[PDB]
Amino acid sequence: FSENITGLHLGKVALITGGSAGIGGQVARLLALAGGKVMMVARRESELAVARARIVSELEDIGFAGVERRVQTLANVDVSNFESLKGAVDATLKAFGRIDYLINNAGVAGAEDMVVDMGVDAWDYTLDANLVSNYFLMHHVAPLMKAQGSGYILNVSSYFGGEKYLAVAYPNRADYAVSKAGQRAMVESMARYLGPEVQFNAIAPGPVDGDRLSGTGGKPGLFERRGKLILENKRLNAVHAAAIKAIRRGVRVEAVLARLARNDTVKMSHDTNNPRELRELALACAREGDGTCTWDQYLLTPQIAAALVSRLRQAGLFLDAPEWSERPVTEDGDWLLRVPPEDAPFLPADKIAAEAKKVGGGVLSKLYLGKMPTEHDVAQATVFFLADRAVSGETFMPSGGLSVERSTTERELFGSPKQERLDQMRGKTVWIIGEHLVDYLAETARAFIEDCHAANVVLITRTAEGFDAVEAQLDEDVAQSLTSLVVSSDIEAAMDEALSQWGRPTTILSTPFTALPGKLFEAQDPLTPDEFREVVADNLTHHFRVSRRASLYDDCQLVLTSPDVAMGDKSPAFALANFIKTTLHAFTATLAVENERLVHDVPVNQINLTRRVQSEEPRDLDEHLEEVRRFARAVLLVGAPLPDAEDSRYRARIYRGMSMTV
Amino acid sequence: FSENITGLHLGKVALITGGSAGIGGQVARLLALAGGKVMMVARRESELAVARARIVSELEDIGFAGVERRVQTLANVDVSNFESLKGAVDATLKAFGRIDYLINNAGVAGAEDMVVDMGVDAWDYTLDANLVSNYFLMHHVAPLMKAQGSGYILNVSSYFGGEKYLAVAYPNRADYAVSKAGQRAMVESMARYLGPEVQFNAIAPGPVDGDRLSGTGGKPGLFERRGKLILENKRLNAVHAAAIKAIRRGVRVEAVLARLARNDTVKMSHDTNNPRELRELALACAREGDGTCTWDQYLLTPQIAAALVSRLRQAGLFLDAPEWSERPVTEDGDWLLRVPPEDAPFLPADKIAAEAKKVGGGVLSKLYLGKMPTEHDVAQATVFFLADRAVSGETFMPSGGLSVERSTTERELFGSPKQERLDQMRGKTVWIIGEHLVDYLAETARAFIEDCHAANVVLITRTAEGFDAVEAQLDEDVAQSLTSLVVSSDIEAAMDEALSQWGRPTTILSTPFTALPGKLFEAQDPLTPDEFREVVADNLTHHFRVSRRASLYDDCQLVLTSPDVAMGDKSPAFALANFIKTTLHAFTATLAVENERLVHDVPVNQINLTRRVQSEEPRDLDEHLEEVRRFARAVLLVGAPLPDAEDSRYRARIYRGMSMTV
Repeated sequence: FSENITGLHLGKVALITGGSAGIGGQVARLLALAGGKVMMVARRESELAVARARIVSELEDIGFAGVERRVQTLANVDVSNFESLKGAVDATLKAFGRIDYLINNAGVAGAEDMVVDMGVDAWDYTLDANLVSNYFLMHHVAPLMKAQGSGYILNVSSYFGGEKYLAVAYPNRADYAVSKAGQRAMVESMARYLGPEVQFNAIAPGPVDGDRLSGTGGKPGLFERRGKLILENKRLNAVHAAAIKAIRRGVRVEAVLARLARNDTVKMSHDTNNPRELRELALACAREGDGTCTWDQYLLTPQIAAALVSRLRQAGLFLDAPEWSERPVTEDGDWLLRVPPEDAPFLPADKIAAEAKKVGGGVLSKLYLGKMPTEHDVAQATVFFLADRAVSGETFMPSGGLSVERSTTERELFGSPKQERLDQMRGKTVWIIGEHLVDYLAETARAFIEDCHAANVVLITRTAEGFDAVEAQLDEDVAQSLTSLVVSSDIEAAMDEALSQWGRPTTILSTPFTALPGKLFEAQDPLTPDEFREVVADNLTHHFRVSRRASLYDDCQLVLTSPDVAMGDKSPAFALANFIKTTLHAFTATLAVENERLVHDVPVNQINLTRRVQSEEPRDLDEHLEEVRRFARAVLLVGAPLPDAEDSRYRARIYRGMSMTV
Repeated sequence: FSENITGLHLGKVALITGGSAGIGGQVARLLALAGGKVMMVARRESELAVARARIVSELEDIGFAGVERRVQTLANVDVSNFESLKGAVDATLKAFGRIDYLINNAGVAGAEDMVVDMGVDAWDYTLDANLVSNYFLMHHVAPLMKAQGSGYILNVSSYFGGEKYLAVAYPNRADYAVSKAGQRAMVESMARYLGPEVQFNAIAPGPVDGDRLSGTGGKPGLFERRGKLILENKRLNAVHAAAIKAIRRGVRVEAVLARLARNDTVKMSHDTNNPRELRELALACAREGDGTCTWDQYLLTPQIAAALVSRLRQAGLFLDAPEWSERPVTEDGDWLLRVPPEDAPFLPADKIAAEAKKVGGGVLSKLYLGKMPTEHDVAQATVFFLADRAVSGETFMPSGGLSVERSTTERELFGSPKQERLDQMRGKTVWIIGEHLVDYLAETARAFIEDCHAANVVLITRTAEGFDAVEAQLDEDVAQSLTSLVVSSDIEAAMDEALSQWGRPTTILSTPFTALPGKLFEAQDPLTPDEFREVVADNLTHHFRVSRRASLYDDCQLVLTSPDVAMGDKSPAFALANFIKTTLHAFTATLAVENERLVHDVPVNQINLTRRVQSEEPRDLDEHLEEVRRFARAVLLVGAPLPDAEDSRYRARIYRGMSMTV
């Protein structure tokens, strides 16, 4: 095979990110074997040098001439840094005088935390490395490709990013799932604008057989890694659930934490002045041991203990707690009166191996072709797809026929719920977060106050002016139930301040503060990579930042809103809104599954303000007012306290993680 | 080096149907150049010999040895002759000892008629040639491939068969669209059962640049072909619309036909004897001429006049017409008093050219890559895709980035219409067609009689026993409003009989008479091609046969039902149900568009009795009863008179061509 494809890519120049190892290294190798000139770029100098040297050795043996000039490298390329990526484009052009193929392969695993535990810096890094980087390179290379009359851009996405019209939950990996869904969503929404010259496609492999998956050197394989995190998250969730259940029954949070601080299951199981929830928790923990590990004798490690107090803090459960209300966040790891010894594992390796075999079997059982593709299999597929000249705007699936069955699909709304369900809102508080979507914010505030008899709508805005514009659209009597909170630092601070001032919300509606830009690849005024990074911040990170607090609130429903497009607009804003709708659905689907595992059980649903077909967008005032009314009906449908999940397995499922277009 | 890509297919054996010309011929050529062995099969020896000789010549040139034995042919192989397809499998095994790739390429354009004008024989010819032929070959080759441990089946579908979760209307081509959608739906629902050994994928090109599209000899190009059919259908629809509107005002059908038979635009324009609808039609036709063509002087050719009277007959409009009732169907083309002269064209060559430019321009404007792909471009893409080993269950799109925007996605139902809209059913007649789905037919009859106050539900069944079973589930008071009609010849005659006896229906619900088989590729007891053909007859043709009459009924709503799967079943019935759901959605989408062009304006919607995810199927009695009640609410949602397009453009679109799963 490897010596008999010299004709497939002869003279084509490729820039490949993450080109030192895995799929990227194999794609670099096979493009070179196929006659291509390759600039391989990566962070690690040594891996990259060894990889390129093996490729050049093979090119000699199949009798290419001039083999050193055919495969070039650039190390210390950090895809989270714009200046570093620009160096990769400059190096490709200096070496080869053009770029034919851009292969957006570099990727990080990301935070590997539940949304409620995930830092904003970790989230931002994942989105910067995995998604914004791809747009940065597209911005710089697409004009070069258009000017020469041809090019190909390929995004290396993941099965876990979902597929067109079908989102997929990836619990513990929301940052990763969003970044991968985004790489595909770019292909779906932007390929129109890269044509006619540039083909723009994705690949979406699932798990891939090689050193990284198997584990090499000292390193756990990926299923063993996932399994160990599953158990850590299970212990955190269990300790947290017991603490919350005790606090709901009216045990003081300081009493719960003083009792957890003793960190001794034996003593907690039977000591009668531990609340029932902590006794039940300690008994259950005491049955999970193997005779070597310590998690059967200690409830918590410092790391799980720190994550626990962060969850209690962010739910506002320390507001009235004298000590905990002012303790420095820096000390969240230091409050246990005893810690597991460092000479023994916390977790049992048998339970880790069983979690890993369940992950592994769960994938293997879903493959039509019965075995996971290798890195070489996926790279081979990639190099074959790169030779086609008729495909654009598609995602290829070199996964082994990976088939995860789910019904998390974009729905157009036409329907409603009972007046008895809406009447449960009477006297309650709701939060609406927004700025520019004044008609939608106003009609929703009106529906909650006038139709559902909510006592208080807290309108959280970027500016006083944004508040005034919505208030001006309400009747004076309805406006007396609207409260203003203007963001002064960040949205999480504003949500903490709303919770502190006016209490626990029943419904949180999250809308973007800013309208989408009306540009993308236009030579006169293109969307710059900094402006695209802002689009991601305003339309994806914003909802993550609201979600990570809202998911900690008992009896609250969370509603996320994707962007609108101004009536009569004919710009790429419509493409950008569909890009966000797809990418946010990965978030909504994943968070709906994580939240069902948390004691707070917060439902999350998405409402879309842009339709899939631009000609079906509202085209006159009657249609605009119809959509504004439909939007508020959709918010009530997923925002009002939900009917019984025990009622119906089918209906239970429809109200978690839906994406509904109005 | 330049053109060596043997590593791709060296030694791989392909059987290609329609392998002498177009894409098929270019796939044969490019597989051979990539080191593959090919059996090219087609009807004409002369064409096969030219194609084979050209390939063998190019192989000699680029330096292959033993080239004669690498490219073989078999003539008289026609996808409408299944015995000849089996011979092509035998020939491939005799020549090469094995088969690696089956390329299901051959196909026909089909009837090129609106559903209301299409014969059952023409429909069956298309589905047998384009879809059942592919299953026939899969049935024979899959066991060979499974036994050798590897293989690839590739169905050559069409963009106009749709894509996963998104149906596309293809008006005047419903037979073709269904066949192409079926090729894809087999890939989506059956790849699981061809794995792990066999990869099963499709390609879905749109229009392809070559001799067939351009046209050769004096043979019109495809766009010119389509343009002339558009004019002939426009004339038939306009004459039909005027006749129906005159009949709705109370002009006797006899009188309308006697005026049309004069077939003189200038006379019909001005004469006061003629109803206003015929005057307006005559005036409009008179303004359409070019000074050469005759369609401005004559309303009708014999062919269009035959199609017109067939539409009136099938609507029951001759029931009280003494002459026309009894006229033999043989004489439908003989009733005009004057016919256009043979020496001059009926249609204007210039308006055909304009419709052809409009069709062509429409396609071109939707191509991301700006240029229609050539046969060579599509064949090259196919040969690259066939080298991949990690993809199964997917449709590749080597179309030039063809993107037809539509919102025809499968939707899971949750919502309701106002009681006021259900109340318009009071006193009306509903037809329910079915046999095996007793619980669903019973709840639906009860919902129409008890909840909507329908006067009469005509239950059209295969047997008296099937009627008795539904009647047994109803309260005696409800059953008083249920009428039996047992099919004695065909469903179209049962519909004519029900219309004649009990009058025009407001709602027609079409359910299949037979349950799906519980088998597919199992070595012990596979689904035979003949049994697969009966699945197609029972679950696709059955609905076509109902639809071709229902679509001619004023103020009637049509509802098509896709198959259920018995609770607790674990067979391939579930795969067959999802295959039908996808394939019937192509019919539902296309018929919804055609029917809006007809004067009768009959809405059509689809309801699915099987979910996409097998774990989400009803598991117990409570879930079964919940689904039965939800099915009847879905039938009412799309079966009761819809609210005006004028009331809401968005709502009007939802309620036409939908696929709703309960």
